[PDB]
Amino acid sequence: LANSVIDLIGNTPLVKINNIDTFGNEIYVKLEGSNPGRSTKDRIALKMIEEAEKEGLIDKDTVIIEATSGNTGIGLAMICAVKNYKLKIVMPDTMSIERIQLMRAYGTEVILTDGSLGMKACLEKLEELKKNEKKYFVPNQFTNVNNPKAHYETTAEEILKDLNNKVDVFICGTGTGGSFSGTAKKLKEKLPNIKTFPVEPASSPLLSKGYIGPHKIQGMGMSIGGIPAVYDGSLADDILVCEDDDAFEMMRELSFKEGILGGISTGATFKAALDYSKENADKGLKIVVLSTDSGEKYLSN
Amino acid sequence: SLANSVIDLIGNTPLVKINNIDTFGNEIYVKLEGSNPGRSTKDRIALKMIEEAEKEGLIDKDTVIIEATSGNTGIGLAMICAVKNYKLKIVMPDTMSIERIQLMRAYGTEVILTDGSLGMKACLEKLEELKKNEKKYFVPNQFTNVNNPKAHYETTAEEILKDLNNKVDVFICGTGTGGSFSGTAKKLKEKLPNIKTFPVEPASSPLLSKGYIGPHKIQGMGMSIGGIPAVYDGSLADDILVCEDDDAFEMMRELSFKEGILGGISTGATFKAALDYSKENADKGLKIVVLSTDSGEKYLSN
Ligand SMILES: Cc1ncc(COP(=O)(O)O)c(CN[C@@H](CSC[C@H](N)C(=O)O)C(=O)O)c1O
Ligand SMILES: *N[C@@H](CSC[C@H](N)C(=O)O)C(=O)O
Ligand SMILES: [Ca+2]
Ligand SMILES: [Ca+2]
Ligand SMILES: [Ca+2]
Ligand SMILES: [Ca+2]
Ligand SMILES: [Ca+2]
Ligand SMILES: [Ca+2]
Ligand SMILES: [Ca+2]
Ligand SMILES: [Ca+2]
Ligand SMILES: [Ca+2]
Ligand SMILES: [Ca+2]
Ligand SMILES: [Ca+2]
Ligand SMILES: [Ca+2]
Repeated sequence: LANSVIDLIGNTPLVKINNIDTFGNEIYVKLEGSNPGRSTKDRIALKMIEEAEKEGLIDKDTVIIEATSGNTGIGLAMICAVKNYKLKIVMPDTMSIERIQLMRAYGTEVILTDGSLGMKACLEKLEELKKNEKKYFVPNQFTNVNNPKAHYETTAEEILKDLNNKVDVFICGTGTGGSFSGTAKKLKEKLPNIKTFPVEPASSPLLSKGYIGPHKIQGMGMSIGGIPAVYDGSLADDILVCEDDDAFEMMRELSFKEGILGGISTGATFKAALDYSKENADKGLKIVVLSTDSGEKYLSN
Repeated sequence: SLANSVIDLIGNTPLVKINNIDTFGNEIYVKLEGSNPGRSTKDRIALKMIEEAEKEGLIDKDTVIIEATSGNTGIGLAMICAVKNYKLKIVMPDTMSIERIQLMRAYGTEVILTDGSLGMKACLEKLEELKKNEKKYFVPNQFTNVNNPKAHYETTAEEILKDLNNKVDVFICGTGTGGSFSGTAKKLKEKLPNIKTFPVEPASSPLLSKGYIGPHKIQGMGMSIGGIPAVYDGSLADDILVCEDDDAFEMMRELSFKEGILGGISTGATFKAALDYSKENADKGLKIVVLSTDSGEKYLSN
């Protein structure tokens, strides 16, 4: 028995790739779309809220407010439904309408900004929204240690346990950098020889080239006006990238060939991993790819 | 949770207690079949129908799988056929949530549509035409295949028994084929002879309770093949429960608002029928299990 959907967060499956040629290495996909809120962000939503509760920062009528590209808003929305907290989310208009559908299904209010101004514009609008709230809590996934700490405590430990401490490579898409950084931190503490790589959009190559641009790999990319504090670049063994169309194409390869329905970033992260496997062919590596969310919310895309 | 393929994620779904919505002094647990990798309970029947036909020698590498579905059986078949590399053709009514066609095509399915006004009967009739154009095929036929109710008899029911440590007073399940109701209820009544088991049908298509059909919006539920499906076993029904379209939508919304459970329209219908039952039997401490057939994401566009 689960006492609520909160008890279903985490413990997500790790699935082997069987039909796609992975070049003499084994690739496993950790399916964070299996979380009740359908993304890895259920983990950080829960930890940011639960630690804030313990620190006395959240009363029953505290309005939670967060800037998000969608999934952190959804995770927060589901958790706030269970906890009976009021949530307001600021997000860009460029993101999939299904993200909005999902947040509103849980009773969350959504405020929209111009997506051509990036997540920076979301954060600016959030400052305006604070002025009208008597009592609020901003989790701030861009700075909150409990974003990467969630992954350090659960996501990484699950990877280690399911693969019996035999993991050679971990590859993960980045937006805040929290899932990459928290998970890689724990993996590296337990497995000193593991290689860990972040992925970013080829069209928004901030970490690899020093500049941003518009891209279509929803959830990935860094658009707050700098590298987020929760991204730990020292963990990156190299920066991997993926083009927009290649990410969409790989999303369909995974669903057609493996029955894995992941999001656009899953396509991006998996393409990057498969390219890595190919460059490192026939080594017998155990490679883990984080799939951040499920593909159902991208059918309109 | 290391899996060899997504097929290994089918089943072992969670039972969640209802905490925030008033349940009138009985305990209601929802079995979340939306946790399946294909997002519905139909993954269980897709797997068993395919695996049994494989063992029978009815599916070779080049056998085309052909099925009539309202969506979820097609999605479950599509996901499994993607892993197994079988060619799948699905016939569905054009009146269902348009996420269904997209989901199915994402897995490689060929989707053929029939006039929704004609119901599933039109889908089944269209299969006759598809069969003439194929050298090798297998039709799972969820409406007649005993491996539909047997999948639930074998897995769904056992998980309910295990998770509640054989303490189950009432089981309430929505119907379309009637397979999830009938297979689960059969097992439960074998192990617990005092358990009450109830199917739910749409109030505006009350075939079982009033002997006629009509239009309804509770996608996946209702019986529109031109009679009661062979896999429905009405001898298991302690009563027939119903739900109106508006109440099903209202309760779908209340579940997501108050419990963070995003179930489909039929989950709203089944849960509403369960709440009505629990109110009629208020404060008896009954342990009531409601099967949530699918998750709600595919309905949120309308
Ligand atoms: C979302 C949803 N809820 C309930 C059901 C009913 O489950 P059982 O079939 O009774 O185990 C379904 C099943 N959907 C089937 C079609 S059932 C027949 C049609 N409703 C009809 O004759 O009109 C499917 O996915 O094909 C379901 O999907
Ligand atoms: N996936 C996150 C957002 S990460 C940062 C964003 N991609 C950016 O452009 O800065 C979420 O909010 O769900
Ligand atoms: Ca306080
Ligand atoms: Ca609310
Ligand atoms: Ca160490
Ligand atoms: Ca190193
Ligand atoms: Ca390209
Ligand atoms: Ca199994
Ligand atoms: Ca009471
Ligand atoms: Ca045999
Ligand atoms: Ca195929
Ligand atoms: Ca095909
Ligand atoms: Ca009514
Ligand atoms: Ca809608």
